[PDB]
Amino acid sequence: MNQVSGLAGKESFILTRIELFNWGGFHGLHQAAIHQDGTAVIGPTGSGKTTLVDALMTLLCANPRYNLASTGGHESDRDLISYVRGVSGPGDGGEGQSHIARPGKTVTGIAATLEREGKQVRLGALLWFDSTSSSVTDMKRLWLFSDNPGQTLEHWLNVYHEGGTRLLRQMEKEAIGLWTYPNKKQYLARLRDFFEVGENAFTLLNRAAGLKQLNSIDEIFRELVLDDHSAFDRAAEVANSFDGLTEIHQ
Amino acid sequence: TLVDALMTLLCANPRYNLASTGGHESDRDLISYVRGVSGPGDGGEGQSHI
Amino acid sequence: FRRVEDSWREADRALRQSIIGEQYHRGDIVERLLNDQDALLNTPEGRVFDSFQQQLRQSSELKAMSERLRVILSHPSASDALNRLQRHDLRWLVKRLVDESQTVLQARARSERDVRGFMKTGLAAEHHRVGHLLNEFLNLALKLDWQRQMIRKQEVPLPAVGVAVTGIPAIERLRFKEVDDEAEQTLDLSNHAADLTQIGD
Amino acid sequence: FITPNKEMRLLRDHTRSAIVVHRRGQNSNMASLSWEELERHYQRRGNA
Amino acid sequence: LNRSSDDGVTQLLSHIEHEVLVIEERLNELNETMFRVDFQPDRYLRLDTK
Amino acid sequence: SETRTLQKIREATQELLKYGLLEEASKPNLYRIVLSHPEEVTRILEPLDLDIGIDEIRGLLYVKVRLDETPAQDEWAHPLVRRQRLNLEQSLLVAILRQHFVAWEQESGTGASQAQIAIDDLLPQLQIYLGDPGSESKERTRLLTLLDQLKGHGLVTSPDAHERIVIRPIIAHLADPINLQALLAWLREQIAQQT
Amino acid sequence: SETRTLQKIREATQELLKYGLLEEASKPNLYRIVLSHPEEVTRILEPLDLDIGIDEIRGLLYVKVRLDETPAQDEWAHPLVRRQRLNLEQSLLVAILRQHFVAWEQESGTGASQAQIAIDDLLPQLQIYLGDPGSESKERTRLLTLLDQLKGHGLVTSPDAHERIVIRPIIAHLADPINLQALLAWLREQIAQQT
Amino acid sequence: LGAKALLDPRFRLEFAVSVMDRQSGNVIESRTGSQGGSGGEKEIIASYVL
Ligand SMILES: Nc1ncnc2c1ncn2[C@@H]1O[C@H](COP(=O)(O)OP(=O)(O)O)[C@@H](O)[C@H]1O
Repeated sequence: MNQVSGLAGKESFILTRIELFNWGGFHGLHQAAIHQDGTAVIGPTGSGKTTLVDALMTLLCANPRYNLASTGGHESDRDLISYVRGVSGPGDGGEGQSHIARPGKTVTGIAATLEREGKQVRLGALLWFDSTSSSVTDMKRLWLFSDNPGQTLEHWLNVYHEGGTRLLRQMEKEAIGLWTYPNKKQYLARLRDFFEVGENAFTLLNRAAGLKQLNSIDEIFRELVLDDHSAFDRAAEVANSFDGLTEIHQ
Repeated sequence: TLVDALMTLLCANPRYNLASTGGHESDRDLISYVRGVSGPGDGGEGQSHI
Repeated sequence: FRRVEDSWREADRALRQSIIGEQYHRGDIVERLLNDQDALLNTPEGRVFDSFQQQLRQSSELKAMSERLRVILSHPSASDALNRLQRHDLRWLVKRLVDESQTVLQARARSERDVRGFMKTGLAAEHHRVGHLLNEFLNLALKLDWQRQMIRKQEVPLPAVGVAVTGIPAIERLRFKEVDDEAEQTLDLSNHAADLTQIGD
Repeated sequence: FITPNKEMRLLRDHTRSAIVVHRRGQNSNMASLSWEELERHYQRRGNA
Repeated sequence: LNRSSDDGVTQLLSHIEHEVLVIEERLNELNETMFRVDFQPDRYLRLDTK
Repeated sequence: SETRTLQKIREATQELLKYGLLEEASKPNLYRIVLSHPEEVTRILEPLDLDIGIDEIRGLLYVKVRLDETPAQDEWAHPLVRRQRLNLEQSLLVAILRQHFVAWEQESGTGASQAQIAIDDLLPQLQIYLGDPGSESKERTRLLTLLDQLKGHGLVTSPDAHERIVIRPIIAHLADPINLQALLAWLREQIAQQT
Repeated sequence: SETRTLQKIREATQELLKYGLLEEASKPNLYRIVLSHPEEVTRILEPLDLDIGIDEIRGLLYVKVRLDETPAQDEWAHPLVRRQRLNLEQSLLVAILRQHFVAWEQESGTGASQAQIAIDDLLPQLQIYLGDPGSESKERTRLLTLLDQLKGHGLVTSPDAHERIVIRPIIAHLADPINLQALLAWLREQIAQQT
Repeated sequence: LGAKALLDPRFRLEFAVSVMDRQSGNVIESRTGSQGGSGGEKEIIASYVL
């Protein structure tokens, strides 16, 4: 049976271990491992599976469609804010349809651990609030990208307590094999350049989950696989110049 | 197919094969059941699909 | 094609410059554009471009060129001749030229839209006087050497209207910090794990 | 593969480990187990 | 007027179509990939376009 | 007893002072309060050597330096005004904006406020005068630097998502044809300086 | 139609508004003119909901808000007045200056001799809590930047030829220094603990 | 949807469901504050009402 995955290990990078802290309906630290031959995630509906799926998604895509699997067709009932604040919402279990476990000043982090043949490479983020204000700007941000075994959320939290973002940036400057970025755009470029793929693939992956909602092959090559090259704006534009020139004529 | 057959009797215009698209649209017609069509055959003149 | 774009941008610039001039009839404006259109059927660049444009209407060669290029790139030794990106780009020559030509048409467009800007709003009423004064000012401004910052910063006699008055320096406006608390949201790295004795049948 | 409880039988045939996710009020926990450990713990549940 | 507007209306309806001759080139790669895997014990898929 | 002015009057005058102009289309209540006691506004600005400008055709109210027994000399030396003085490039862009404003006015009338142009529309209009910096981003920086200040004077809105701006009606008076002729004479003096 | 406001009253009121606070020892003529026309000045300022506070003992005049008494905005806010909230170090230096000004007004009179202190005297007080920044040049730069910022706040003067500043009387006119007292108690407690 | 509301009777009004106490006849809750997971809990009330 091992031969079906004999390609693995050798060729591609792999996803093995997911560190979580104060994400979704989880508190403190939590860990999972993924065996080099695949794995299933199990538990009663309402436990965490969609939460974990989404929790990995942030690192790879710029537009997380949270909770797509049960909702493909309409907008997600959830967002980055709700998860980070630990809002149970309708899943309150009777707690005023809201329940909020981290409303005040709080810190949240995530870190996935890709690798190949022992070469660790870690994609991690940190999101935190200073007050009950829940503006988009209130959430201060910082990504991570490292291939040094000495870096982990389990470590980065200690420094974040030891000092502000200046201290983290100082660690980045002093240490080696570590980079940080306040903008996700440059970080996503830092991904694409490493993995030698455009900006398309790492999106389609985020619509793999929506397979439940297929009508026919006729869609898979009209909404997911093919990119967009439409020209409604251009086609509209030419009609103008024609009218202006007719105006000169008249 | 069995449920489709029964449904032809109770309904004014039953929507055959509905549960294949969640509630969106019907694919088959009535006649192909009588003709016993075994799906869409090959385009090389076919005739093996009926 | 970029060179042709340069010519059309320059023509647009000159046409606007001249429009700011007060001396042209409507005929002058509407005729200079046709003179430009016939101006760019002379240079090698214009010859090239107008020759190409027809070669979409009568698509004789724009299959032959791609086809033969496909033939050449099918030869093995070509791999050594060109790096991979060169070959990929060359294989789609026709498309990239078609999509590049889109830039020039717009680069001519601007001038194709300017003249309509003069036919309609014939100067009249107080607008005539205001526009003529503005045109005089603009024309006179040309004489200056505008490169010097200090000159561009030189203060003008325009009247101070719509004056913004605010920001009174009152003592009451001053307040000090109003908190001194401090505490840490300690790190709870307790290694949690699931408890398999808790879920049912 | 994610999947609800149903047809664990199939996934036991094409995997080497599984992750359980527990729900309890508003605290949710999870563990990574090989199939053999899960089988032993089921046997103990049978002993429970 | 004719020359300019006509060049425009042609530089569009070349561009629109010309894309199709790129979509019909990507599908070769998938038909290339799907030739390496047996869908059924001695069958393989392939994609075509009307 | 006390000379306390009516609270609504104080509100309207304080707002007008805070922003230096007041449009009925935006804040009709304060505008009508001002035009209900315009002599009060005058007699309050008069202590400050300031005066109220009024243009009801565009539904606009703005404050302007008054003439003291000395006509404020160079009125820009008035103690209260917080801003600097206008300069050449600002006047150039003001003239171009007023040109577009008068065109739009002939097109749709004077009282409305829907006029607009885009960043790329402005960029050639000034690039003709200012030379080419060498990159599009640099000329955009130039234009935005000018626009920030001109907004600081209330002439224009902030750059929108479409990279356009809305002309404020007050420009009708900064670009007064009498003031334009005076500025033309001043420009002739600048020519004499160049001479 | 009717008379204008007297020139000197207008000029003095505008001067004070520009400066916020002024001294008889600085401009005695305007000081006397305003104090001879307080009704006129307040009538000029009450439409703005502003007014003036004075201290003849220390010879200082200054502005003051005159809104309607105690609205819900007890932490008041006024249109024409943008308020400020100083930082840790700014208010720290303010507390230092307050304590030494309190001492001076006892050992040198309530403004009879303008409150003074040397740079080399303020610097040790800051060093009590902040410690040595790294060099004497750094100490002087820190204290001088802070003193300049407070001078922009109208609280202190620049050091004299002997590096001695003069404390403006306005320091005695702060609203709620109880916060300063609590802050200074906290600072002394912290340094006592952190030594 | 605006035209729908203007013309469709169905879009002129909105619907909701209350949990009723069989004993007192009182309402305890009007919202499914116990739903979540992969959305598999909403099916209860919907299926019951259907
Ligand atoms: N905004 C929300 N609304 C409802 N439930 C939420 C929300 N955010 C988080 N949750 C909770 O997080 C979990 C999401 O369900 P999950 O267990 O991830 O789904 P499944 O395992 O069925 O794929 C549930 O416990 C759900 O109640």
